[PDB]
Amino acid sequence: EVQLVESGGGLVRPGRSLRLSCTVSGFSFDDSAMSWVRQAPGKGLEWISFIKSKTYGGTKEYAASVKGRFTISRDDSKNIAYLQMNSLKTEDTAVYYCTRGAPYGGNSDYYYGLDV
Amino acid sequence: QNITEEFYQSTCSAVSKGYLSALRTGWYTSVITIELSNIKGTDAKVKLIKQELDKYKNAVTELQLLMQSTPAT
Amino acid sequence: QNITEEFYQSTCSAVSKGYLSALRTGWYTSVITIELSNIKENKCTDAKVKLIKQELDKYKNAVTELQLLMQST
Amino acid sequence: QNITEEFYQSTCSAVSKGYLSALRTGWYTSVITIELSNIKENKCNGTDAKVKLIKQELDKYKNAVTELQLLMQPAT
Amino acid sequence: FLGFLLGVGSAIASGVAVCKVLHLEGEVNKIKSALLSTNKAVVSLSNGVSVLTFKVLDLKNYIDKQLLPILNNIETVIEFQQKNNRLLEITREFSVNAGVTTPVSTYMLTNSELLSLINDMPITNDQKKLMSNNVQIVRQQSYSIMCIIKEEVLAYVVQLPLYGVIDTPCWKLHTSPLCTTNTKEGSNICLTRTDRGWYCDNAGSVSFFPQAETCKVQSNRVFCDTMNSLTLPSEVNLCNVDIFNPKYDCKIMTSKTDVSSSVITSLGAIVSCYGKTKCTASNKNRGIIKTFSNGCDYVSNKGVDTVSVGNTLYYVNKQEGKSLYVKGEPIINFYDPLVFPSDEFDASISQVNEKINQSLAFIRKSDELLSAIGGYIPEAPRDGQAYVRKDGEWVLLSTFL
Amino acid sequence: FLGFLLGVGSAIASGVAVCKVLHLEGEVNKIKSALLSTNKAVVSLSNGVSVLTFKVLDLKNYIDKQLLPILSCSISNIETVIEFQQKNNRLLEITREFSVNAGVTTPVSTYMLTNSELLSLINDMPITNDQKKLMSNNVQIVRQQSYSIMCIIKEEVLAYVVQLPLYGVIDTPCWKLHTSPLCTTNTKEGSNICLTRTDRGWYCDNAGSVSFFPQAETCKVQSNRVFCDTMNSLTLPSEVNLCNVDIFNPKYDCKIMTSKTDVSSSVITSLGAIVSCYGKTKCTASNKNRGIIKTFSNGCDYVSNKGVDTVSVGNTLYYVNKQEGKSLYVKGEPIINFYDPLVFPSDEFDASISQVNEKINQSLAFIRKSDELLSAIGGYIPEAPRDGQAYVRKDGEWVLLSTF
Amino acid sequence: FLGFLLGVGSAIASGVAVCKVLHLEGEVNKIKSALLSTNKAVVSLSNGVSVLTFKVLDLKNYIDKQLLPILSCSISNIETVIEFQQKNNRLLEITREFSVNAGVTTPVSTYMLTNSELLSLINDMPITNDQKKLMSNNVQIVRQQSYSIMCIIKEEVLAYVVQLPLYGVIDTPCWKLHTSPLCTTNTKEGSNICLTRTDRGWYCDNAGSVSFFPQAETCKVQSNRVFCDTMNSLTLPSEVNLCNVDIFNPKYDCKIMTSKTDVSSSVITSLGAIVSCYGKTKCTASNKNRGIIKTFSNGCDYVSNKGVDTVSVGNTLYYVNKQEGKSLYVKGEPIINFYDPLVFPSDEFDASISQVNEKINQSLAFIRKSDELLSAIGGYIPEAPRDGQAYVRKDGEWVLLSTF
Ligand SMILES: *[C@@H]1O[C@H](CO)[C@@H](O)[C@H](O)[C@H]1NC(C)=O
Repeated sequence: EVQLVESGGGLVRPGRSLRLSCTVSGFSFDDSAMSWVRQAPGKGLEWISFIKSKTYGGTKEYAASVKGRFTISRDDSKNIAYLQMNSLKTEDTAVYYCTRGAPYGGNSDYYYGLDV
Repeated sequence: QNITEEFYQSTCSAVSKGYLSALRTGWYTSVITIELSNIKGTDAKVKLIKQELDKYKNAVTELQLLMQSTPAT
Repeated sequence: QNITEEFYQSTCSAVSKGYLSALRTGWYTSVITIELSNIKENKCTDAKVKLIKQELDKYKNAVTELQLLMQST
Repeated sequence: QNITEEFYQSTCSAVSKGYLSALRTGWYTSVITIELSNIKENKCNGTDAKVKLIKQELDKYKNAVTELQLLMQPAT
Repeated sequence: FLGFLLGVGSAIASGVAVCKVLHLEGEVNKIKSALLSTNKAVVSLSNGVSVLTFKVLDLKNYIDKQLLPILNNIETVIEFQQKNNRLLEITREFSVNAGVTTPVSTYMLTNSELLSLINDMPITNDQKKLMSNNVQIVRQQSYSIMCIIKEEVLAYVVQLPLYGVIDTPCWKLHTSPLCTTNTKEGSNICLTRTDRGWYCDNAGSVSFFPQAETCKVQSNRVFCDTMNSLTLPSEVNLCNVDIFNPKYDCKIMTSKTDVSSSVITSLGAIVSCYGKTKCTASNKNRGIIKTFSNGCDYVSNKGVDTVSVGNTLYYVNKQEGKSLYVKGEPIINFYDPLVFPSDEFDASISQVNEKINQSLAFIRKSDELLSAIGGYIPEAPRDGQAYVRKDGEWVLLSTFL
Repeated sequence: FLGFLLGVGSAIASGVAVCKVLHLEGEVNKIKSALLSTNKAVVSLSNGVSVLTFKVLDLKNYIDKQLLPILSCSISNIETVIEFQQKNNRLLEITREFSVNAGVTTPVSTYMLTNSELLSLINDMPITNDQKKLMSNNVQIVRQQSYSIMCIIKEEVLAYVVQLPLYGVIDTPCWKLHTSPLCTTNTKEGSNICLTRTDRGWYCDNAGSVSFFPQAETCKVQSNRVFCDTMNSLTLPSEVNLCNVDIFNPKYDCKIMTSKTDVSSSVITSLGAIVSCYGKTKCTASNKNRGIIKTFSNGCDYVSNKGVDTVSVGNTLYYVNKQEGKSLYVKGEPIINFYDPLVFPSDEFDASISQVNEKINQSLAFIRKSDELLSAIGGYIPEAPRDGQAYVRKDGEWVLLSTF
Repeated sequence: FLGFLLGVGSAIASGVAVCKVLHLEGEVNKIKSALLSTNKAVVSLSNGVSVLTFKVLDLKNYIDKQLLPILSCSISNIETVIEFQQKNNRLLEITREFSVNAGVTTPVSTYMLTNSELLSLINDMPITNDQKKLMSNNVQIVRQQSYSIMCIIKEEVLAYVVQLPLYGVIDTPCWKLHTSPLCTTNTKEGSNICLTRTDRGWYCDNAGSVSFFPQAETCKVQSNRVFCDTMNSLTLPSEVNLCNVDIFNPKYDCKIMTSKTDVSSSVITSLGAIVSCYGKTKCTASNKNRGIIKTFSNGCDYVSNKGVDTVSVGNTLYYVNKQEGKSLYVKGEPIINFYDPLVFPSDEFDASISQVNEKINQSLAFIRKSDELLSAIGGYIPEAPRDGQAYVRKDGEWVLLSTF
């Protein structure tokens, strides 16, 4: 039932732009917050981006490595979450995962982990 | 095991599904018995055994008074 | 005795007649006393003395707990 | 001690002022332990009086721990 | 049901009154000197009130006499335990119940001691007989207030009940919802008598106990408590034979919740079988002997052992007695479901009839004024010109000519 | 909540019936002769009903054999004294429990029936292995659902009835419904209207219908098993469950309770907590390590126990149950916003969704029809002057026939 | 009365959480190793929560050391048998209390925790000295507010959690409100109307607001100290107190309850007694030495306990509390006389003063609109029959247009 399917990856020249899109199906997309986490080939997990629920301002929080270059967004009308990667470097070659942040309760702006 | 719960904001209520029933539908009666004894020179021990027999006889006498009023609700 | 009962279909009710009263109308107070002994301490290491000493300890701790309980009505 | 009380005839009510509070706001949990002994069986075959008493007391102990194990095997 | 109409009383208020009297100096010495010879005595305190006094355990004449010289055989150990155990258990029962225990336990007062207190109580022989044959019930109606432990005695007051009303006729009223039996779900209306509980004749009036759970029954004797009772006129009994009597306004409770239920009575069972619920009455040998139709019906215990309503199985009481079925039209059919006040708890027959007259009043009066308040002419258009009356309208006068 | 809708039953009626049967002549001798050899037997009474019988204590074969020959007399050993005390203590404690509880005790104490004796009785009861297993694993619950009625003490034998429970419904799906007031969140005082679902309690599927228990305090819960009592139940149709997914369903009229008392409260559920935060009250949800993790806005909201340890409403601190399970939040418009506060019945206890809507239909009649009769006060005309000539209606007065 | 307005909480949720922590692997070994030297210690579990730990009974070092070597076998001392019995009796009684109450007991018995051990836990609890003093002088009340949850019996140890109360609010002013029906005193039977305040119960100042306890039977009193439980309370503003001095105050809408059941009753207060004597009921107030000193008139009146010992209403005899204090009688017009019985709503539970005033304003709206409009209006003008001719009004009659 619960599924997150990311799409839009592939080959891209250094310095251009590519938009990843995560399609959510199985739960309420507007009530939950989404996150983007990548893993470089051979390297560990690196937390990249995070967008909060519509109820909590739609606040985009990025990491230092991609701040100013990446842009997270969401389209609640169609249950989808985007990660716009601009000014891409060669270090950005990685596997990009889409996750859902789990609030400390049913609904809270404090998150304990990445559920899905 | 494998318990769920749902909250409905429209009605301000919550349902906890996933339990198993164990309803008490009827009764079963059992009779428990305690066979008694028909009991109608002071050394060291006899005083204690005598007052213990007094405890026994007073217990059976009190139970004779208690069964006097058959229970009823 | 001789107990009856009637059921009224018009009001869906039933009356169980034939009982006797035993109403509690007032109270009566009586004082029960238990005389204690003023023993300050177990002034005295064989087998029997150990039991009698800790039994006296039970007695003194009981009166101490009752003293703490008496501190309120 | 220095307790008051007032009666309001207009609303048919009475207020007893002059008490001190002692509200229970939270809980505090503590674990109490009772160390037990692993006794397999009264490995004695005698039938004198004192052993007859001590064996049945050990049986009381063992049946008590068995009932506690069955009870552990909570919420109200 | 009607337990909210009762008052609020302080139960041990009498015993505590005696309790605080013992705190005065010398008051305990009067008791200690009175019981210096015998084990039971009568003591009149400073305030003049006379009370019975009893010494149930004397550890002073044991510890100071039989136990002290050894401290200045093994049997002496056990003898001490047997003597001391009561003091421990009395302590335990107090330390949990905050000094006030009820019922009075056997450790607090044995049957011999309680029968002694009843024997020396200053009341009639009939009351002595009643209290002596029902000591378990007397214990359930008695308190044990711990008072003082003063040099050098332990003291607690046992607050015993006094039965000032004995051998007057009593009767228990059972009630159950009485609804209509239509086919639609929300179309039914329900009505239930709320005056259910115990009634006893008392001083030319009736003592009513709405919480029958507090009244204890032994044989045909009913031990109730006046503190949680109501003093009603003698005419209240009319509600059973004539619910529509004007001399007493019988209390009812209206609703629309037609649910099926059963009320086990003393000699039978009431079954309110509404909706699609299947309700039966069965015998232990024959099996099902009655399938209840929609409505409120009754079945005596004469030959019936069980009564089943829906998924509920009730065992009826197998007490011996004559049960009589009084025919009658269910009064709920006497009401029109279109004007029936359905949210009524603390209600009565006259309150429902007056809400029906009031609800009916506004409709007949609104129609008596509005029908027809249009039989009169309204105001002509308030412009500059003048308007005459033609047919049902105001015609411009300027049309002539 | 709906405990008044329940019926009234006699709990010990069956055991007392067997008791009155045991008073008959010879009835006790049948038992004494049946247990003359073994300690446990099955005996069919005069009325044919078969009941289990058990002999737990034999003071006869102790006082008459081991104690009688010594009773001029002298005791030689002390061990026999303690032995007699150990043998007699059970009878003493049973006497105490009966003399306090007027002959009927509940729960059944260990003195009345030990665990060994209780498990033996369950092993020989005429029920299934599943029922024996259930009663054997939860002897604490069986003790709490059983009574002990003292019967008779005739012919040197003591007798009391143990009324044991029969679990005729096992392993069917159950669910517990929790409710809380749902009020508006206006700023003015007393201007708010409140509505509360009253159908809260336990529900269990049973024989094509639902057994409803309104007083969930009487249902005992162990593990995922729910031991309820049909005596405190209501037999409802299955469509009652619709009230959870669609309170405005036509097939079942869901029960509510209306008021204007907007006070803040919280209902601790099995896997979380419902919080109704109204007025100036401060309601929070906190975790034992970081602290406050949510400050509730005015309204009725929910918080799962996944990562939350306490929930505080006003001056009251609740600990949520730390049971493991999945909590799902179902969005929805609070139905109290669908209502007009001017025609809202604020005195409704035993109410329902349709009962309140029909009470609204009447008020809509009372105001839109009857009260609008005020419009017909100034809209009609007074009598013209009873003078010589005729008057015509001009402006808001009668202005004669000059105009002619 | 207002107990339905309360929330629903889980009492042992905290203790059960700690209990489920003890089921984890190794936790029991941490506890067993900490108490190897002393009998009580402080242990922090895996989740970091620090809890006190106590070893109250050591049967291991008695059966294996003082009892094991003797078990050819023969007992020499008889005192050792009684010694073992005294050591084992506590475990037996603990087993009984757990096996009857299904593992959760309240109050905490002396077998579960003796007075010395309880005072030890209070002394070693990390709270203020004033809290230690309060809990130390009232151990009976602390026991009545504490639980005992049986946890596990794994790896040669027995373990149960004792859930003790924390009194975070102490020494703030409290007051108990008593209410009684206030009815009219007409001579006719059904003509009387009644009104009763529902705000009855305990009130205590707490954190700028008031903790209200509607079920005062659950609050325990020792001296002038009141031990209540916030679990069954309501957080109200301070303005609720205005209801005592001004029931018609605008800042708080005081809750009342209307009816027509004028029955006689009495409410024994802390320092006196309220008596509502209606109908032909005879209500008196008497002194144990002098006798009857007052025969109440029909209505709600008060009697102080200063010199009065009993109060009788009908066939009911109440003893008033003989606590020392001053009782003040505040006169005032009974507010039930301010109401008109023709527009008084009698079916009212869970109401308020303004809630009664709103229905009264509504009823007067329909009456002042119906009779004042129908009468002023009643004398209007009918119309002439519609006959295609225009009529003019003269001499109170319609005359056809007669002009030429
Ligand atoms: C109730 O209201 C509905 C819609 O508001 C209307 O159709 C109906 O006629 C009204 N009256 C009844 C008796 O249903």
